[PDB]
Amino acid sequence: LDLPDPSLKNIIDQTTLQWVFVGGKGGVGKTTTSCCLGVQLAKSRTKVLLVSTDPAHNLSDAFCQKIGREPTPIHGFDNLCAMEIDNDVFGQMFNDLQNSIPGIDEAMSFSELMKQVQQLDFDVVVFDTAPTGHTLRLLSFPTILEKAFAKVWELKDRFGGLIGQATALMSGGNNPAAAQEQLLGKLEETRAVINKVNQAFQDPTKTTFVCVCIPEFLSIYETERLVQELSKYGIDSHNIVVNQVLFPEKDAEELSAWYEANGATLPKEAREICSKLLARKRMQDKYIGQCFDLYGDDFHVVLMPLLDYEVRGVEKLKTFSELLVDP
Amino acid sequence: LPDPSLKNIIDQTTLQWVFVGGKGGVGKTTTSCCLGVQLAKSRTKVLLVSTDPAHNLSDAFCQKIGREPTPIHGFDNLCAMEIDNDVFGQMFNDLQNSIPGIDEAMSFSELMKQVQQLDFDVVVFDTAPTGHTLRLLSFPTILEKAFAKVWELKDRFGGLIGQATALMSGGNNPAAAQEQLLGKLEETRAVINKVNQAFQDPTKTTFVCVCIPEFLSIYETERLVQELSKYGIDSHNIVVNQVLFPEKDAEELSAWYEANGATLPKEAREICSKLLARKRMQDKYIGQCFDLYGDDFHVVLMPLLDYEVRGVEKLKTFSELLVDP
Ligand SMILES: Nc1ncnc2c1ncn2[C@@H]1O[C@H](COP(=O)(O)OP(=O)(O)O)[C@@H](O)[C@H]1O
Ligand SMILES: Nc1ncnc2c1ncn2[C@@H]1O[C@H](COP(=O)(O)OP(=O)(O)O)[C@@H](O)[C@H]1O
Ligand SMILES: [Mg+2]
Ligand SMILES: [Mg+2]
Repeated sequence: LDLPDPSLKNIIDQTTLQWVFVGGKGGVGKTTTSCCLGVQLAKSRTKVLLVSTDPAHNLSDAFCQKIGREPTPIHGFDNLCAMEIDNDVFGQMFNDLQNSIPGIDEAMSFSELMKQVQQLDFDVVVFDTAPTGHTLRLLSFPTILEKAFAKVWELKDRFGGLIGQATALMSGGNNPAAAQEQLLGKLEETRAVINKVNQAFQDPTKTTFVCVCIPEFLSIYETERLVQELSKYGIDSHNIVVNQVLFPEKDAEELSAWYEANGATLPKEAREICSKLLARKRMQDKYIGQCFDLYGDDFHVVLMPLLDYEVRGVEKLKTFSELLVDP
Repeated sequence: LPDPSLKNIIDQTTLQWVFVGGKGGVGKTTTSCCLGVQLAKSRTKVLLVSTDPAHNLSDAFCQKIGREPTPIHGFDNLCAMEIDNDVFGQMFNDLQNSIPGIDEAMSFSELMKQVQQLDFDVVVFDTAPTGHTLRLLSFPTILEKAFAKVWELKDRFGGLIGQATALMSGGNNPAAAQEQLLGKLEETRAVINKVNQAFQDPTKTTFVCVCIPEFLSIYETERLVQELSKYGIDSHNIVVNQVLFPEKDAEELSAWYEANGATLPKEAREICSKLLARKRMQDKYIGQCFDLYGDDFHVVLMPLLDYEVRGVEKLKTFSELLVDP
C-alpha cells in the first residue's frame, strides 16, 4: 500500500505550525505524546512551550521535574519550557450567570490562558489537553458565550423595571444598570479573545490536532467523537497515534502459526501466557484494522509499542519521541 | 390586602410540598423550620428536607440531624433530614460532560423517590440559594436534552458500537451499555415527570420566597418568582426577614433625631444615626416589595432580632410571629 507515513514527522516538517493540540481519552498517552512532540520540536524551532490543562500534574511526573504555573525550562534543553495549569451588584449578576450558563467560567479561564500564552511569545505550543469529554466542551465555547449573552439580554428585558428603580437608590459602585453593562463588556472581552483564537485554530497552517488512542473500543470511540467534533468546528486533524500496541512488529498470523505448531512443547505456564498474549494480539489487530478503516486514507496512523516501564524521564521521552517521528 | 402571615399555608390542608427559597443568609432555614413546627400542629406527620449544601439544619435545631428522617427533640410528628474498561461508566461520564446538570437531576430524582416513599403528609424543602433552585426548576429540560444527546450519539456511532459489540463477547456489550444508559435516563425522567406534575398543581405545591429589605435579595426574589411563574409553579407568600423594627416607620424617628440629635451623648447619637439610616434604606426596599407583590402575595414582615434563631424555643416564638402576627 501507499499511505501517509506512519509517524508524526509531518508535524515537525510543517514549520509554520503555532498550536499543536494532543487529545484522547484518559490513560492513552496524551501527556507522553505531548512531551515527545515538544522534545522533537525543540530541535528545529527557536522556542517551544508545553501547556498542560489536564487537571492533575502529570507533566512534572513525565519530565521527572517540578513544573510551575509559568514557563519552566526543562533540564537538558535550552529552548523547551513547560507549564502546568489547574452589596456588589456586578458580583451577584456574574454569580447568577455562572449558575445559569454552565461552562462560562471555563470559557473565561481559557480566554485568560490564551491571552497569557499569546503574550509569552513562543514559536510553537503543544497542548496536553484534558480527556476527550472536557475538550469537546472547550470546542463548544462559542455556543456557551452566545447563550450567556442571550441570558444577560433576557435578564435586562425581564427586570429592567426593578433595575432602573434601584439605580436611583444605591450610589457609588453599585448601579445595577452599570453592573449589567459591565457584565456584557466582560462577556464581550471573552468572546473577542476566543474569536481571534478560533480564527487561528481553523487555519491548518497554524493549528492541528493529534488524536491518541489504544487498540480498544472505548479509546477508538472517543477518538471518533473527537475527530468528528473537530471536523464540525473546522479544526484540522491528520494524525492518529495508536499507543501501547503489543509488539507492533510481528504479525498475528506468524505467531498463531508458531503457537499452533509448538504450543504443546512448552510448559503449561508458558503455554498459557503465550495463548493469552496471542488472544490480546488478535483483539488489538481487530481494533487497529478498525482504525485503518476510519482513518489512514486521510490520517497518519502511528503505531507505538507497549513498554514494560513508564515513559518518565528525559532519556526515555527522547527514545519514545524518536519512535514517534521515524519508526 | 392578603393577611401578612403564612397562615394560608396552614389553612390549605391539601399542600403536599412547601418549598422555601431565597438568597443566602436571608432566613430560608429559619422559615423552613418554623413552617415545619407550625404544620406539625395541624398535620399528622411533617418532614423537613434540606437540600442546602451546608448542614444548617443541625445548627438551626441545635441537634445533629441525620441523613434520613430524624425526629426532633420535643416533637412527636416532626422529622428532619439533611442531604449530601467500563463502557457504561464511560458513556455516563461523556453524558455528564456533554449535558452539565444531569447528575444533579438524577440526585434530585432519587431524593424525590425516597421522600415520596417515606409517606408524609407534608414536606418542607429548605432549598439551596436561588441560583441552584432555578436549575432545579430546569431539570426536566436537562433530562430531555440528555435523552436527545444519547440518541444522537446512538445514531452517529451505531456502526462503531455494533462492530465492537460483535468483537467483545459476553458482557461489556457497548450497545447494551447504551440501552442501559437510556433506561437509566427513562427511570429518572419518569420520577421527575411525576414530581413536576405535582409541582404544577397549586393544590399540592407552593413556594415561599424569603428576602430581606435589600436590593440584591429583592432582585433574586423577583428572579425566582418569575421563574416559578414560567414553570407553572405557584407562589403567593413573600417573607421579608430581618426587618428593623417593622412596627414603626422611619418618619417618626427621623423627626425625633433631627430635632434632638445634638442633645445625645456621642455613643447614643452615633448608634441612633446608624439605626435611622438603615431604617430609611430598609423602608425604601420594603416599599419596593409592596410595589412588586402585595396585590397577589401574602407579605410577612419579620423583625430583626439580636440573637440567632437557633434552638427549639427560638423557632417556636419565630413561628408564632410567622403564622399569626
Ligand atoms: N507506549 C507505552 N508503553 C507503556 N507505557 C506507556 C506508553 N505510553 C505511556 N505509557 C505510560 O502510561 C501512563 C499513562 O500515560 P499518559 O501519557 O499519562 O496518558 P494520558 O496523558 O493520556 O492520561 C504513563 O505513566 C506512561 O508512562
Ligand atoms: N429575624 C431574624 N433576626 C435575627 N437573626 C436571624 C433572623 N432570621 C434568621 N436569623 C439568623 O440568620 C442566620 C441565617 O439564617 P438562615 O435561616 O440560615 O438563612 P438561609 O438558610 O437563607 O441562609 C441564622 O443563623 C439565623 O439564626
Ligand atoms: Mg494528560
Ligand atoms: Mg441555610
